[PDB]
Amino acid sequence: ATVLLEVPFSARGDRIPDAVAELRTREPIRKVRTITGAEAWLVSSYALCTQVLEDRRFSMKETAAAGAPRLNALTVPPEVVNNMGNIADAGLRKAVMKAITPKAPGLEQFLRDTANSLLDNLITEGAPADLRNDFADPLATALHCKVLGIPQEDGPKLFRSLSIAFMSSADPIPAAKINWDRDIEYMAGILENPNITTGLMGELSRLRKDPAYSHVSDELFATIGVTFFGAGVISTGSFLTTALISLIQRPQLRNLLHEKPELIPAGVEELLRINLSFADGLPRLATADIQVGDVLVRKGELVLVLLEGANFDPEHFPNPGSIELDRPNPTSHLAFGRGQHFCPGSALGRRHAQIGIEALLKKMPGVDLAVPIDQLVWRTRFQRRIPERLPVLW
Ligand code: HEM
Ligand SMILES: O=C1N[C@@H](Cc2ccc(O)c(I)c2)C(=O)N[C@H]1Cc1ccc(O)cc1
Repeated sequence: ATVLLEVPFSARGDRIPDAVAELRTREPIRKVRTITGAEAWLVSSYALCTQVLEDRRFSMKETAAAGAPRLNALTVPPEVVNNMGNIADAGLRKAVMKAITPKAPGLEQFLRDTANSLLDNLITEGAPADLRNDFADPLATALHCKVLGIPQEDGPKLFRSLSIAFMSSADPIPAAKINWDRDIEYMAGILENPNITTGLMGELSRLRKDPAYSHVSDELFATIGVTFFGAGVISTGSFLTTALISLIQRPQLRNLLHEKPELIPAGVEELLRINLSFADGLPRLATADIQVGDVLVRKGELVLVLLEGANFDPEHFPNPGSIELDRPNPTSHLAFGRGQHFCPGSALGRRHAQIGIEALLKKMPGVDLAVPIDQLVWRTRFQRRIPERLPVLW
């Protein structure tokens, strides 16, 4: 006798399990068991993943309802699952989105300068270097302090909340609440700090004192800072880290992008397509009975949208495991989601990776892993797939 198929399948972020392709072919929507013991529908084809993400009756907000089948325990207050809705309802969506584009004057130069400084320090210290803890994550942290308008020196403490905040746990996590409450208090103080006049927090601080926002809660303003720092830093740092592995594993591509840096945007788009950074399918709760392929999903059931199911689907991306810079549908992947909850930071995430890769290839054109790839330690029970250390030489 066999147990119901368990998710997630593998915490390894350097390769897709052969099992995903078999599953997509045989059962592109299939029942699975999550780490909480809940049942869920796992969707793994491009067509069905898109259908779910574009139908708001598959609700993000409702996943936080008491008594719902859960993918994992909440690590934030339940109302924060509706963060973007709360921002929109407060009239802040346009301002928040404008503050997190890569377009502010000086931002791209700051990114380049930071990347080059991190890499110079690694070169001075000598190989081996850890490209996650000493390059990709500090680059993400520094970027997000700049985008938020907060002091660079405050970045590391906020960053250290994230190894817990983005856990994928069967049970509530006491440390997540301690760190959340502290980080909210920090952002509330930022909003009261007259020196904070730039970036997202500088803009929110002004809007907070504008009559058109006088009934928006101080809690929401602080929440925007905590959430955009956390989501952005974990997502950009984790994506860049695993993208560097995929690049290092492809010397011909590394060399092509080093020789022709104008191809880096196309390369990053393919690295996004093949990225395994999200450790679990994206969760949604059905708010009606909805046909998805051969399954009638019932109201109240949990649906998990497997991004790599869509992104490696050969019916949409032929030769899906290959990085090809000339595809006709290159941004049509689901790395940033799709529909109501499409990533509001997509342009910034692209530029973070493009600048980080450009700087790395210029400074370390001979970059290579310093350990066999199987020696990387993949973090478990986390909402991203990342190697604990990424040891390289050059
Ligand atoms: C390459 C880096 C990134 C990747 C791969 C990525 C991926 C994603 C994905 C897949 C979603 C959709 C989640 C869902 O539908 O359930 C999402 C949402 C989100 N992302 Fe990004 N993201 C990245 C960068 C960023 C950055 C730089 C920020 C902010 C500075 C950010 C903030 C958010 C927020 C706040 C949401 C939630 C939107 C919502 O609930 O409606 N992300 N991201
Ligand atoms: O904006 C938010 N929208 C939703 C949806 C969401 C869930 C998980 C993700 O990875 C992403 I991207 C988005 C949420 O539930 N929360 C935030 C992100 C956040 C920020 C700080 C935290 O500590 C935890 C989660």
